[PDB]
Amino acid sequence: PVITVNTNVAEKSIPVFFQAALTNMMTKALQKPKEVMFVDLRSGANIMMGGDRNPCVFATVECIGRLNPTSNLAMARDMEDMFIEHLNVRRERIVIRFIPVPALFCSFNGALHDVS
Amino acid sequence: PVITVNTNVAEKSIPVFFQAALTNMMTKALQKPKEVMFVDLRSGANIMMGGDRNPCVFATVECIGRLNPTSNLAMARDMEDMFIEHLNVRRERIVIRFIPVPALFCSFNGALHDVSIE
Amino acid sequence: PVITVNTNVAEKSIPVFFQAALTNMMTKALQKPKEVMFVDLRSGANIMMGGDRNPCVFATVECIGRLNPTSNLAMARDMEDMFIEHLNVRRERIVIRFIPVPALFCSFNGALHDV
Repeated sequence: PVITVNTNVAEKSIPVFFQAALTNMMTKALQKPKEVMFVDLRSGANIMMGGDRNPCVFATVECIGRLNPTSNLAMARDMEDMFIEHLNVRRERIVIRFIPVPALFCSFNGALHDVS
Repeated sequence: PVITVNTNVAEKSIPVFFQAALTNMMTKALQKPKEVMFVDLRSGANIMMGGDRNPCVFATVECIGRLNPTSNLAMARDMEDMFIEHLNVRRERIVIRFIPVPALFCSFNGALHDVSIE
Repeated sequence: PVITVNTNVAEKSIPVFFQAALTNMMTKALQKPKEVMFVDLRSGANIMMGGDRNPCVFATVECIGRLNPTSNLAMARDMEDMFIEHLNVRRERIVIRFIPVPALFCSFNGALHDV
């Protein structure tokens, strides 16, 4: 999976373990091996929300399988809680998009993904 | 909604009100609350087009509802006009992708979206 | 089409011809006009994989048409080979997502695309 965090929160404000913690949380949530879990953190990004530069997050979760409205809401709340705790962003400044990826439209290590 | 602008035009060349202007223009175009409009500007990006480094833009518009061929063309032309004016990019150096987002695949403020509100 | 390369490999480590070479290779592979081929290289990105900061790539290929399991695998292997050779990333640290784009959901030069 790929977890992308777009935030105007400065890198210096973010705990050094943030990506590791998000990796672990999303490995558990998505039941996906850590080996193929990416966290792409865009901190100090030039991202504004509502026309203002108060702290905000737009995050994406790209995953083969695992995404559905029930799991999405549970994971969104858990991700929001991590962003609130670690990035000091208000819940009403967080938006998360869940992006289903087809197995045969994603390569890893010289092959597509083999899912029955 | 999320407007993402990937451009090789340098930040110093871009009007300071570009993201505000794009926010306002796309809030009106998409008829979405301004408060949930993001504009993510990647200026001075290492993006080449056609194998050359003349000014270019690849932009994306992520939105729950609102995107359809008619609205996409109208918004593309309006975005191109703003990119031409603000970034001094030629219309033939602009590509925009419109990305429909499912209501139940997008959270805001501790909840997913309501299809009927969106 | 848009080829987006997200890598923690530093810009200074990447051959000056890399984006040009990838442009040419993917113009041929996708049979799309070179004029509308973007390569958006995000080098020195803060992207970690497997909880560690060994060299990695997450790349995307956004294309109207052309993407299917057969073409995806062939292009993936060719892109992996370029990443291995030029970015010194191991094949087991490369993931590529192929993203089909609808013709009427993408503009170029004041018009949507032919469908």
